[PDB]
Amino acid sequence: MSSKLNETTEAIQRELEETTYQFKVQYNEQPMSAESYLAASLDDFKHQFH
Amino acid sequence: EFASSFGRPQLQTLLKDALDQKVLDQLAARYWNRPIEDLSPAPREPDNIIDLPKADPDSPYWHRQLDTACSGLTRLGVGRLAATVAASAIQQHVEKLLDKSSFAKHPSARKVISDAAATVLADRSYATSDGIEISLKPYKFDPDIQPNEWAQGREHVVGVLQAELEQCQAAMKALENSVGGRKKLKEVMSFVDKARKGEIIVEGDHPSGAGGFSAALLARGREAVFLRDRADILSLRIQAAKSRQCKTLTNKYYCPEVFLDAVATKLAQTAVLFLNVEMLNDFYVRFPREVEAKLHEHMHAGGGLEKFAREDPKVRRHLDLIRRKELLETVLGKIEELHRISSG
Amino acid sequence: IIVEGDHPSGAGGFSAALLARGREAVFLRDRADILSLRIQAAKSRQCKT
Repeated sequence: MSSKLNETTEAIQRELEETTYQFKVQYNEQPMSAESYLAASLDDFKHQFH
Repeated sequence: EFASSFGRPQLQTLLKDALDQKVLDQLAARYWNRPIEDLSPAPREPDNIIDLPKADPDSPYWHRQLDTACSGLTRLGVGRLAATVAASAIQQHVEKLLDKSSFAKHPSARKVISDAAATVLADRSYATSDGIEISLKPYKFDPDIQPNEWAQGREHVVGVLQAELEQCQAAMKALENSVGGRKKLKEVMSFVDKARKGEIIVEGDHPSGAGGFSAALLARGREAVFLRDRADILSLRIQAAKSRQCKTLTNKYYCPEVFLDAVATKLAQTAVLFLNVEMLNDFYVRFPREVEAKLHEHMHAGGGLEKFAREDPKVRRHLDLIRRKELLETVLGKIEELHRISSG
Repeated sequence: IIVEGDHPSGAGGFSAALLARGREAVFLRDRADILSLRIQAAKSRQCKT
């Protein structure tokens, strides 16, 4: 395990790189939470109701 | 000479080609027909491409189809695609120049030059890709299409689509001549159409002989039917792209071909500017320095100067010839001196 | 030509049913030709004795 630890660590850093890349190209790095989604959709509905 | 030759519109055509095939892929995977594998009735999917011009303008299916098609085209690694395309292009030009150069022999020195170009392009690749994605960030959100861009995409789609059609028809006709008569392949096509309808059943997962047709003949008939349907769809979409309804930009969901081609041209050109600056100039400046440094360091570090000499048969014998002559001359000089020191 | 039986739906450019009907047709051909020749020979003059 200790031997494989270094190579695994470097590979994990890389896939952290690629996950970050997909986060950049497809969602433009927009942070998201459930509460933000709910609040935004509620305001959309309130504008429609207005 | 090459660097003075290359420039930027070459990169424009290079990117527009990769993105042209991207357009064909996205459009074909979202709209056109899927392959025939067996001889069972296929249930007819509810919405079909033949009824697109005469469709309800607020159709969630066609809207969702064109929308996921465009978002799929834009949220692709267009930065990394442009960077790798320009990279392979530049490196290939360097390799051809190397082929015609004096380094046809000495594959080690040739490899040093090639690897120098490759390592420079690899060093600059990331900055070019990320910069291209950032510069394209405004056109990912709203690739708003101007009527002139719409016209350009209109004229390009006809050619791209008809080329796809000609490839399809030439393959069909060659299939006919291969199987035999056009009429005979029409017979196997009629049989596969019959089995595709309820008219006839075969109950086979791998049918060897049905209606008098061999296992290979059935496969050739299914291939023929797929080619037929794809040809009809292609011609129909060509007629649609030449239609009057696609001349205007307001029918964007009715003309997916023209819209997707417009987005492709735009993304290609704005990505191409940043590509030429960030990558092309960087290559012209770093490449000569890297070549000289790596060649000198290769010769002296690896001792490959002596091997560079040893490699060509002509210069090998040349560098060998000189010392032996020098030795014999010095020998005769010693004898002649011997006679002078001792008269007899 | 030789064929294997991994795909019993289509063999050659001919369907499975067309192939079967062809085998029956060839057998009928050969046995018919033999039968007619043997009838005319049994009616021949050389079979008189």
